[PDB]
Amino acid sequence: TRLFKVTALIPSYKKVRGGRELQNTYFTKLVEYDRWFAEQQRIQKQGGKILSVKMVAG
Amino acid sequence: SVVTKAIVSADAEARYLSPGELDRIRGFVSSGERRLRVAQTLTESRERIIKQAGDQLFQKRPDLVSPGGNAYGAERTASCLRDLDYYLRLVTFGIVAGDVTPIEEIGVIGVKEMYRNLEVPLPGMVEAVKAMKSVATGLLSGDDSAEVGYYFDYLAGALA
Amino acid sequence: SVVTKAIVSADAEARYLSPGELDRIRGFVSSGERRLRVAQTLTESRERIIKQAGDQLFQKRPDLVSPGGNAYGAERTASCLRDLDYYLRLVTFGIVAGDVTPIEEIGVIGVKEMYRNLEVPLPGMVEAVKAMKSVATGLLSGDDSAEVGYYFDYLAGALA
Amino acid sequence: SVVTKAIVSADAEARYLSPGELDRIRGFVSSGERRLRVAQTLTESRERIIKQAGDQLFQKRPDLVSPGGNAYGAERTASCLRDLDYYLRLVTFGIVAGDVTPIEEIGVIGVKEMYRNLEVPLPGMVEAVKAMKSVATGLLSGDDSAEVGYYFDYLAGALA
Amino acid sequence: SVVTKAIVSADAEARYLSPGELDRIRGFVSSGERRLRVAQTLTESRERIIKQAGDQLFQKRPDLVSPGGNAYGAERTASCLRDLDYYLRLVTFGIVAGDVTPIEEIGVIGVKEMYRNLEVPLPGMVEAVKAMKSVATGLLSGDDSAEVGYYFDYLAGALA
Amino acid sequence: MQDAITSVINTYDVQGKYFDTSAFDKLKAYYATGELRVRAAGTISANAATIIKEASAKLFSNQPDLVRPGGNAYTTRRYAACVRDMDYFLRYATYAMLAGDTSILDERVLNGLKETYNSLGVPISSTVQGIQAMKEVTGSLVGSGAAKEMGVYFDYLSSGLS
Amino acid sequence: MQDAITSVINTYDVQGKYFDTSAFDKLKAYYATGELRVRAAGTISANAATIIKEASAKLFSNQPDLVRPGGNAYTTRRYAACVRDMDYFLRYATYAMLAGDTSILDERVLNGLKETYNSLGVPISSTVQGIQAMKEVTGSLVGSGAAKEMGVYFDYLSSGLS
Amino acid sequence: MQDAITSVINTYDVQGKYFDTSAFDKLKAYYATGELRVRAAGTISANAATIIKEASAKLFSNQPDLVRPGGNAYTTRRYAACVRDMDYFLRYATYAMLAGDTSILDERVLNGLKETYNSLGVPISSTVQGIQAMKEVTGSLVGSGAAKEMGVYFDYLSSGLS
Amino acid sequence: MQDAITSVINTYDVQGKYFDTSAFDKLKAYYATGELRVRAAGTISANAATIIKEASAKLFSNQPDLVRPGGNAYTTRRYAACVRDMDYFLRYATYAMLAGDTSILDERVLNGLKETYNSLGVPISSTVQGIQAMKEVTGSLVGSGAAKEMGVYFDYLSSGLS
Amino acid sequence: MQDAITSVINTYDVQGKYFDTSAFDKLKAYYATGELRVRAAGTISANAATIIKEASAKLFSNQPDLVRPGGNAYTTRRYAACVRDMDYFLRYATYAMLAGDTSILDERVLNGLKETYNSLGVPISSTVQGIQAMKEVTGSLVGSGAAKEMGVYFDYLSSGLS
Amino acid sequence: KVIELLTKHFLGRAPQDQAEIQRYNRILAGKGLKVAIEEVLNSDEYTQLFGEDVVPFKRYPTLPTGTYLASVATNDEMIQQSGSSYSPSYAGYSYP
Amino acid sequence: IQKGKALRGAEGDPYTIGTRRSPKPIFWVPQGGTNPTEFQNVIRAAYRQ
Ligand SMILES: CCC1=C(C)/C(=C/C2=NC(=C\c3[nH]c(/C=C4\NC(=O)[C@H](C)[C@H]4CC)c(C)c3CCC(=O)O)/C(CCC(=O)O)=C2C)NC1=O
Ligand SMILES: CCC1=C(C)/C(=C/C2=NC(=C\c3[nH]c(/C=C4\NC(=O)[C@H](C)[C@H]4CC)c(C)c3CCC(=O)O)/C(CCC(=O)O)=C2C)NC1=O
Ligand SMILES: CCC1=C(C)/C(=C/C2=NC(=C\c3[nH]c(/C=C4\NC(=O)[C@H](C)[C@H]4CC)c(C)c3CCC(=O)O)/C(CCC(=O)O)=C2C)NC1=O
Ligand SMILES: CCC1=C(C)/C(=C/C2=NC(=C\c3[nH]c(/C=C4\NC(=O)[C@H](C)[C@H]4CC)c(C)c3CCC(=O)O)/C(CCC(=O)O)=C2C)NC1=O
Ligand SMILES: CCC1=C(C)/C(=C/C2=NC(=C\c3[nH]c(/C=C4\NC(=O)[C@H](C)[C@H]4CC)c(C)c3CCC(=O)O)/C(CCC(=O)O)=C2C)NC1=O
Ligand SMILES: CCC1=C(C)/C(=C/C2=NC(=C\c3[nH]c(/C=C4\NC(=O)[C@H](C)[C@H]4CC)c(C)c3CCC(=O)O)/C(CCC(=O)O)=C2C)NC1=O
Ligand SMILES: CCC1=C(C)/C(=C/C2=NC(=C\c3[nH]c(/C=C4\NC(=O)[C@H](C)[C@H]4CC)c(C)c3CCC(=O)O)/C(CCC(=O)O)=C2C)NC1=O
Ligand SMILES: CCC1=C(C)/C(=C/C2=NC(=C\c3[nH]c(/C=C4\NC(=O)[C@H](C)[C@H]4CC)c(C)c3CCC(=O)O)/C(CCC(=O)O)=C2C)NC1=O
Repeated sequence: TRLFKVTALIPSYKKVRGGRELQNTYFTKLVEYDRWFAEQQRIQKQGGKILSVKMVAG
Repeated sequence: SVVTKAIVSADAEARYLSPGELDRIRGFVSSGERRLRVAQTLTESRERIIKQAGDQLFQKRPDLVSPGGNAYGAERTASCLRDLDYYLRLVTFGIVAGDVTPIEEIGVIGVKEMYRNLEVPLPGMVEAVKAMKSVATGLLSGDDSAEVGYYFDYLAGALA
Repeated sequence: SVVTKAIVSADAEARYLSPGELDRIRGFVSSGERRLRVAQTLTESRERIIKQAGDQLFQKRPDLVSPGGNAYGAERTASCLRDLDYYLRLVTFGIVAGDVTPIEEIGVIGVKEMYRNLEVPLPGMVEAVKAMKSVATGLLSGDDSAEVGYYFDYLAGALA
Repeated sequence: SVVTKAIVSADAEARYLSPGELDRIRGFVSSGERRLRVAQTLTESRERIIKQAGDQLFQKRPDLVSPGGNAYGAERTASCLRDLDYYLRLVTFGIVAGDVTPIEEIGVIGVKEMYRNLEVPLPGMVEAVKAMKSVATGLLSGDDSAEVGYYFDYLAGALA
Repeated sequence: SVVTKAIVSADAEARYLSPGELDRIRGFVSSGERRLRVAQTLTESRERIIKQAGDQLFQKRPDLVSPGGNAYGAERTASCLRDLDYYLRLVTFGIVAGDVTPIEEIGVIGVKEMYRNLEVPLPGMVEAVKAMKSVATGLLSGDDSAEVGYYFDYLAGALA
Repeated sequence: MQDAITSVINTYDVQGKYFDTSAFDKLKAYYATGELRVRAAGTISANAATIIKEASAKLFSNQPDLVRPGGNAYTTRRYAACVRDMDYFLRYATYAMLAGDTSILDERVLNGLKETYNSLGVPISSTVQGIQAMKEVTGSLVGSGAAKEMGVYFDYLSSGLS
Repeated sequence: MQDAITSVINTYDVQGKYFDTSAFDKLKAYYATGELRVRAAGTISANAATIIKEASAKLFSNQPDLVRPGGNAYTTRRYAACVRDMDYFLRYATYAMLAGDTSILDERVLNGLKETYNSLGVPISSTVQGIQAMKEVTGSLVGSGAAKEMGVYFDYLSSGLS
Repeated sequence: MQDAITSVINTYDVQGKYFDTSAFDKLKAYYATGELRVRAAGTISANAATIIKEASAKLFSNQPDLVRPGGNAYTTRRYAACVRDMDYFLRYATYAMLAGDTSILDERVLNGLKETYNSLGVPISSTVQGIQAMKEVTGSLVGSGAAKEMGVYFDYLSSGLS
Repeated sequence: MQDAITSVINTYDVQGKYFDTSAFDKLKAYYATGELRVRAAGTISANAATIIKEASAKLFSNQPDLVRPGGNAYTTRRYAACVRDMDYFLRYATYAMLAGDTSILDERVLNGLKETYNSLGVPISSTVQGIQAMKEVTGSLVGSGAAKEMGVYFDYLSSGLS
Repeated sequence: MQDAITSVINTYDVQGKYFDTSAFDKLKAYYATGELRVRAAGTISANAATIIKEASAKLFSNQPDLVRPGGNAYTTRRYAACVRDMDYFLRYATYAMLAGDTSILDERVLNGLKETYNSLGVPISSTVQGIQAMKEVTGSLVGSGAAKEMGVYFDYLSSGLS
Repeated sequence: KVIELLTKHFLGRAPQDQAEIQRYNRILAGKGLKVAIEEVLNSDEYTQLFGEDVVPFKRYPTLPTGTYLASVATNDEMIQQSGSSYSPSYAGYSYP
Repeated sequence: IQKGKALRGAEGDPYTIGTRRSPKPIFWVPQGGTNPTEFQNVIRAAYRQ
C-alpha cells in the first residue's frame, strides 16, 4: 500500500552504551509498505516493543 | 537456556530447528534431573559455601578487611558475602538453564562499571569466585564438579 | 558562538570539555569587552557606514542604479541600502559571538537562491560587502579593524 | 595540538579555517612563551617531582609497596616511578602542545587494558597522578600551577 | 540517448526491458529520419544561426563588446560565437539522441562554476541562447520548431 | 525470549530467593515434557508446507470471497502475504510450544501485529479462522498429547490478534 | 542548542534591531561570569567519577530498595544503566552551565525522556532524587559561588522529569 | 501514485470486471487531452523559474512583512525554503495535470503539510496566496484550456492546505 | 596529520627524552612564525576564488589544448572538476602552511593521486603547471615572507605529483 | 570452516564416494579425542587471561625494546593491541584444537597476516616469540597430553608467521 | 566492484569474506541495486555501528583476517573512472 | 631512569604510525533542536561519505 508511521522503543540488553542513544531507543519514523514487514521483524528480534502503528497514506 | 538459544538461532535464519538443535534440546532435557540434583546440593549448602569462600578470600587477601579496605567493617563484609550469595544463586540458575545466559544477564552485563562505581577490586571478585568454585566443587561428584567448575570459570573469566 | 561550537564538539565524542576547549572559551570570554566595544562603535556609526558604502558601491557599478539596473529608483536603492544594513548587523552579531555563525545562519544559508529569485547580481553583493569592509575598518583602530576584516572577508567569500 | 585540532576540524568540513579558529591559533601562539617556560621548569625538576610524588604515593598507599602489592620490591617500585616519569613527560608535551592530545594518545587510549594486563590498580594511578600534581604545581606560580593542574586533572580523570 | 536510458533502468533492476521500454525504443527509432532531417537543417544553417544570434545578443548588450566588457575585442567576441557554436552542436546531438543528455553532460553540469571562473555573466548566456532559439526555430517548420524549442528551453533554463 | 526454565528463573530472581520445591517441581515438569515437545516440533517442521497448504485451502473454501476480487486476499501479492503470515504463525507457534512459554508470541508475533492489521484492514475474524485451520491440521498430524499443547499457543495467537 | 550570546543575537535578530545598552549589559554579564563557569566546568570534569560515586551512594542509601531484587536498579546491567544516566545528567548540566542556557537540556536530554522512562519502568521520582544528590555533591565541590549556577540547571533537569 | 488510466484500472479490478463502454469512454477522454497536457507541461517546465519569481514577488509585495524581520520568511534560509516550497507546488501541480489525477498531491505533498506548517508556524493563508499567485502566472503563460486544467490542481493544493 | 609541535614531540618521544634546548629552540621558531602563518591563511582564504581564477586563466592560456574539444579540461563538467582540484590544492596547501609541516599533504592529497590521475586520464604535467601558477598568484598576495613559506608546500605538491 | 569430520566429508564428496572403512576409522579417531579436546578447551577458557598475562610479561622481559619508548608495543594504544593480538592467537588456537584441524588457522588467522603486520610495522619475529611464550605458558596448565595437542596448533601459527 | 563500493560507502569497509560477495552477487543478479542497498542498510552491522542517526564513516576493522588491509586499500582508493560516457579525453599535445 | 630508556634509538616508532584511525569527528543529527550550520555540516558529510 503506502507509508506507515511507526513508534517503537528498543531497549538495550547486550551492553551499556556510552553515547547518548536516546534517539536510538525511542523513535518515530515513516516506514513505507514494502519494508515494514522486515523492519517490524527486526524490531521484534532486537527485543524492542512496537508502541503504535498508523497508516499515514494509502 | 539451551532451548532459548536454539530457538533464537533458528529464528535468526527464519527457519525451523535443524536436527542439531533438536538433538541438543533432547540431550539437554534428558539430563535435567541431575542438573536439578546439583542445583539442590548447591542450594542447601548455603552457609558452608558462602562462609568458607569468604574466609578463604579474606585469608588470601587481608587488605580487603584490613583498615582502609573495601570490605573493612561489619556492614561492608556483609555486603561482600551478600555479593557472593548473589553469584552462587546465579550459578545455580545457570546450572538449571543449561547455559550462562542467566548468569550473564543478571550479573555479567555491566558488572565492571558497577564495581568501578563501587570501588570494588575486580581481582577480589575473581579470587572470591575461585574460592566459591573450590568449595562448591568439593561438595559434588567429579562429573558434576567439572560442570559446576565450568560455570564458575565462566564467571571468573567475565570478572577477569 | 565559540562556546556552542566547543560544546557541540565535546558532545559529539560524549566527553567533557578538554583543557584546550576550556582555554579557548577562557580566551573568548577574556576578550569580550574588546569585541563589545568594537560592536558598539560599529552600531553607533551604522548610518554613516551604510551611506558611504552605498556611495562606493554605486560609484564602482553605476549600472546598478542606471536604467535597466536592479537598483534603479528610490525604493530599489533603499532596498539595496537596507540589505547593506542587514549585513552590517550580522557582522556586529558575529563580532559579539566570536565566530561567523550568526552571519552564516541569517544571511548566508540559501543566499544564492534568494538573490537568484530576486534578480540581484552576486558580484554586486561581493563588492558592496567590500565597500562596507573598507568603510567600517576605517572607523576602527588597526587592531580592531584586523578582526573585523576577517568577518567581512568571510561574508564576501560566502556571497562569492 | 591546537593547530592540529583546528585544521582537522576545518578539513572534516572541507573548508578553510574560520576567523574564530585563526583567532584561537593566534592566542595559542601568542601564549607559547609562557607555556614554554612552564615546560622548561617542569623539565628541570624531573627527579625531585618523581621522588616526592613516589614518596607521597607510597605513604598514602602502603599496600602498593607492601608484600603482595603490585609495586612490591625495588624493581617494581622503579617501574612504578618510571610510569610516573612517562606521565610527567606526556604532561610537558601537552603543555607545549596546548591541548591534552599527546597525553590522550600516548598514555590514555588503551590504558585500562594495559594496566589490567599488568595487575596495576587504576585507583593507584589516580592518587599517583594526584600526588604528582601536588608536587608539580608546588614548583609553579599560581597561573602556571592552574594551567598544569588542568592537564593533571585530565590525566587523573582518564585513569579513573 | 533513449536506448541507453532504457537499458540502464532495466539494468538497475536486473531485468530485461519491459514491453513499455521496448515500445518507447520502437517509437524513438521510427522517428529517426525526422530527427536527422532536423539536425541536418540545423547543421546547414550553423553560421547563419550563430551570426544572427550573436548580433541580437550584442545589440541588446553593447557594454559586452565595449571597452571593459567581457567579450570586448575580436578574440573575445570570437570566443563568444564559439560558445554559441558549442551549444548549437550540443542541441543537434540532443536531437539525434532523442534526449538532452548529451547537452546536459557536455555543457550543463558545472556550467555555472565554469562561467563564474571565467567571469562570464550567466544572464548574457541565457539571452544569447534565447536569441539562438528564435533564429533556429525560424528556420525549421512548425512541428520541427516545437521540438527544437524544447531543447533550447532546456538549455536556457539550465543556464538560468 | 524466555522459556519455562527462564520463566521460573526470573520469577525467583525478582524475589532474590533460591530454588524451592515448587521451582524444582516446575523444572521437572518441563524436563518431562521436553521429549514430547521435541518430537512434536520435528513432526511440525516436517509437514509445515503441507499444513499451510491445507489450512489455507480450508480457509479460502470457507470464505471464498477472501480470494475473489474485492477480497483482502485478492491478488497474487496479497495471497502471498496471507500464506506468508500463516507460515510465520505456524513456525512461531512451534517455537512457543518447544519453549513451553507464550512469551515469544508476545515479543515476536503480537508485538505490533494487531495495530498493523487494523491499519491495513485485515479481517481479524478471517485471521482467527485461518489460525484455527492451522490448529486443526496440526493436531491431526502431531498427536493428541502434543495437539493439546499446540492448541494453547494457537489459542494464544487467536486471542492476541482478536 | 543555544548560548546566552546566541540567545541575545536571536532576540535582536527577530526584531531586526542592532544591539543597545541592554544587550551589551547582558553580554557583559555573561563575559564576567565566563571565568567562573570555566573553573566550575574544569572542577566538575576532573571529579565526574567521584561526584557520580558519592551521589549514587547517597541515592542508594536513601532508597536501598532500588538495588535489592525487585528494584529498578537490581542487576549489573540496570545498575550500570542507572549510573550511566547519572553521568548523562552531570555532563549535560555542565554543558548547560558553560552555555548559560537550558536549551541543550531540552533538545538533547529531556526530548522524550519522560515517556522513555515510563515505557521502560524507570522510577522518575527516584531519578529526580538522584539528580538532587548530584546537585548536593557538586555544590559541595565547585564552591558557594558556582553552586547556585550549577543548581539552576540541575533543578531544570529535575523539573523537566517531574 | 495513480493516473486516470490507473484509476480506471483499479476500479474495474476491484469490481473484478473487464473494461466496459463507460471505462473506454473515460480512457478516450483522457487520451484526447494528452497533447494539450503535454504542451502545457512543456510550457510550464520551460518557464518554471519565471513563474516562481513572479509569484513570489507578487506574494511578498502584497504581504511585505513576511520577509521583513519577525516574518516567517525572514532569513536567506527562510526565504529559500519558501521559494523552494513554491517550486514544489508548481512541479507537483504539473505532475498531477499530466496524470489527470490529484493523488500524487495527496500522497506526496499534502500528507502532513498542514500539521508541519502549523508546528513550524508557517502561515497557511499566505501560502495559499502564493499558490494562487502561481496559478495566475501559470494561467497567463499556458493559455485558456491549459489554465482550466491546471487550476483544478492549484485549487486542490490550496484546499488541501486548509 | 602532524604539525611542527607534534613533529618535535614525536622526535623526543621515540627517544624517551624530555625537551632539550634544541627542542625549545624549534618550538620558539614555530611560535615566532605563528602570526605570520595566521595572517597568510586569512589572506588566502579571503582570496581563494580570485587566486583560482588567475591560476586557471594562466594554465588554460599557456595550454589551450586542455580546453579544446578532446582535452581533459573540455566539458563544463571537466572544467569544473579541474577548478575543483585546484581548490583542493590551494586549501590543503593552506592547511600545511598553518601546520608548518607537510604530513597532511602526504596523507590526504598525494596518497594514490598519481595512479588516480593516470586512471582518470588527467595530465600530471598540466596539473603541476596549474599548481605552479597558483603558487605565483598566491605569493604576490601573501607577501615575500609568507610567499617563501607557502612556496614550500606548493613545491611539495608539485614534487609529489612529478 | 573445516574440522576433522568436515575434512573427511569433503574428501569423500569431491570423489562422489560414500564413506569407506578408512573414513570411519578417522571419524572414530576424532570421536575418541573429542573429550580430551573439550576438557583442554575449557581449561584454556578458564585461564586465558592468566596465560596472556604471563606470556606477554615473559615476551616483554626477553625483548624490553618492544615496550620501551620507540618500541612497536610502546603506547597504551599499541600495548593493548599487542595483548589483544595474543588473545586472538590463543582463542583461534583453541578453536583449531577443538575442531581437530588447522584449516581455521589458515583461513582466519594466517590469511594475509604477514603483509598486514608488514604494512603496520609489527615485528613478525617478535610475534612468533610471543606465540611461543603462550605455548610455553599453556603447556604447564593443560597437561602433557593436552599440551602436545595445543602445541601442534601453536607451532602451526608460528610456522605460518615465520 | 559494485558490492565493494556498497560496503565502502555504507559500512566504511571492504567486503569481509567471500560469503558476503556470494550473497550480494545473488541479490544483484536477481533483484537489482535497490535490494542490495536495503540489504546493506538493514544489516545488523549498520545498526550497531551507526544506528539511526550517525552518518557512516570510514572504518578499519581488526577482524576478520585480511579485512583491515583490504579496508585500508578501499578507503584510500579514490574514484578511478570518468564521470561521463560522453566526450572522452585523450593523451596528446598540440605544439605551438 | 634506567627503566625508561629508549632501546631502538631515533629509529623507533612514533605514535603516528601503526594502525589507521577512523575520522575522529563523528557526524550525527540529534533528535530535537538542531542548529542550521550544524545541519548543513551533517548533510555535506553524508553526501561526502
Ligand atoms: C543524554 C540523554 C539520555 C538519557 C537521560 C538517557 C536515559 C536512558 N536510560 C535508559 C535505561 C535505564 N535507566 C535506568 C536508571 C534508573 N534506574 C534507577 O531506578 C534510577 C532511579 C534511575 C537512574 C538514576 C535503568 C535501571 C535503566 C535500564 C532499564 C531496563 O533496561 O530495563 C535508557 C534506554 C536505553 C538503555 O537501556 O541503555 C535510556 C535512553 N538516555 C539518553 O540518551
Ligand atoms: C545480582 C547481581 C548484583 C550484584 C552482584 C550486585 C553487587 C553490589 N554490591 C554492592 C555493595 C558492596 N559490595 C561489596 C563487595 C566487595 N567488597 C570486597 O571488595 C569484595 C572483593 C567484594 C565482594 C566479594 C562491598 C564492600 C559493598 C559495599 C560498598 C560501599 O558501601 O561503599 C552494591 C551497591 C548497593 C548495595 O550496597 O547493596 C551492588 C549493586 N548487585 C546486583 O544487582
Ligand atoms: C607512555 C605510556 C605507557 C605507560 C604508562 C606504560 C606503563 C607500563 N608499566 C609497566 C610495568 C609496571 N608498572 C607498574 C606501576 C604500578 N605499580 C603500582 O601498583 C602503581 C598503582 C602503579 C604506579 C603508580 C609496575 C609495578 C610495573 C611492574 C609490573 C611487573 O613487572 O610485574 C609496563 C610493562 C612493560 C615493562 O615493564 O617494560 C608498561 C608497558 N607503558 C607505556 O607505553
Ligand atoms: C562544450 C562545453 C564548453 C563550453 C560551453 C565552454 C565555454 C568556454 N568559454 C571560454 C572563454 C569565453 N567565453 C566567452 C562568452 C561570453 N562572453 C559574453 O559575456 C557572452 C554572455 C558570453 C557568450 C554568449 C568569452 C568572451 C570568453 C573569453 C574570455 C576571456 O578570454 O577573457 C572558455 C575558456 C577557454 C577558451 O578561451 O576557449 C571556455 C572553456 N567550454 C566548454 O568545454
Ligand atoms: C512474524 C510476525 C508478523 C506478521 C505475521 C506480520 C504480518 C503482516 N501482514 C501484512 C499485510 C497482509 N497480511 C495479509 C493476510 C491477511 N489477510 C488475509 O485475508 C488473511 C485473513 C489474513 C492472513 C491469514 C494480507 C492480505 C496482507 C496485505 C494487505 C495489503 O496489502 O493491503 C503486513 C504489512 C507489510 C507487508 O505485507 O509486507 C505485515 C507486517 N508482521 C509481523 O511482524
Ligand atoms: C538578513 C538576511 C536577509 C537578506 C540579505 C535579505 C535580502 C532581500 N532583499 C530584497 C529586495 C532587494 N534587495 C536589493 C539589493 C541589491 N540591489 C543591487 O543589485 C545590490 C547588488 C544589491 C544590494 C547591495 C534590491 C534592489 C531589492 C529590490 C528587488 C525587487 O524590488 O524585486 C528582498 C525581497 C523583499 C524586500 O524588499 O525586503 C530580500 C528578502 N533578506 C533577508 O532576510
Ligand atoms: C585473528 C587474526 C588477526 C590478527 C592476529 C590481527 C592483528 C592486527 N594487529 C593490528 C595492529 C597492531 N598489532 C600489534 C601487535 C604487537 N606489536 C608488538 O610488537 C608485538 C610483536 C605484537 C604482538 C605480540 C600492534 C602494536 C599494532 C598497532 C596498534 C596501534 O597502532 O594502535 C591490526 C590493525 C587493526 C587494529 O589493530 O585495530 C590487525 C588487523 N588481525 C586479525 O584479523
Ligand atoms: C583532496 C585530495 C583529492 C584530489 C587531489 C582529488 C583529485 C580528483 N580529481 C578527479 C576528477 C578530475 N580532475 C580533473 C583536473 C585535471 N583536469 C585538467 O586537465 C587539469 C590539468 C587538471 C586540474 C588542474 C578533471 C578534468 C577531472 C574529471 C575527470 C573525469 O570526469 O573524467 C577525481 C575523480 C572523482 C571526481 O572528483 O570527479 C579525483 C579523485 N580528489 C581528492 O579527494
